[PDB]
Amino acid sequence: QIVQGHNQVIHQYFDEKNTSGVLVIQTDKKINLYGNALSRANTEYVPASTFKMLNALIGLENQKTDINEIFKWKGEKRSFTAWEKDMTLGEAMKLSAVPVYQELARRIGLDLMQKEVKRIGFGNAEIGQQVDNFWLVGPLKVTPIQEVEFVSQLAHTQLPFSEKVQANVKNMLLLEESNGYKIFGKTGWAMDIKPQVGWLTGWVEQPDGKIVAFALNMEMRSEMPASIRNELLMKSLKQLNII
Repeated sequence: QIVQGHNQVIHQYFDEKNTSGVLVIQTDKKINLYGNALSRANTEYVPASTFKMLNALIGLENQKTDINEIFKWKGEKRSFTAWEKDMTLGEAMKLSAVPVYQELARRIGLDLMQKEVKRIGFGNAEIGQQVDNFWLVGPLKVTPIQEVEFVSQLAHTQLPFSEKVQANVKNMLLLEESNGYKIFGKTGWAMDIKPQVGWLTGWVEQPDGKIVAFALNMEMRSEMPASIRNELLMKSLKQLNII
């Protein structure tokens, strides 16, 4: 079942930021909901850059790229100064460097991408006709419950992809480590749709090996710092004793 967990404290975290959010937690036994807008858990949103996890799996699986490839910066202006360099798929994951993942998506091509997204059953599994932006503006949408299930399957090497491909993508997703707890995950922020949606979807590998998956999903506004997603996640995972 999917139930609200214990949390007046986490409800208050979201309220203090003056926005609506949910945090979905999946253990080997249960799915629990936390936050101040629990109906978000079963609502579809554009995945934004969380879809890089699946883009990478599909690109690597189909040998459109490899973890050693250096993607060339051809010199154009890019939203962030940090993106204006040659980099690997794994580097671009961490920077959320959309141009690299757009180049990859074009290599995959609309037809293979739609076939793979249908095979995985990700969200509504609709990609439309534009292969290089369907995750940012639609029509692809996915609920937070569906994202936490996807990322739990990746964490356990249970997606229907090569084991080595799943290991390679997991290795691109390490965000932080605290006292032997490793926190993996991928941020997203769809800034160009209304309302704006922020994500942080991932899992914790605890020191004894246990895995606890998460999907944070919240309404963003343009004044917020991008770090808000990480801040609310970390504080909540501490409150729940997951880290």
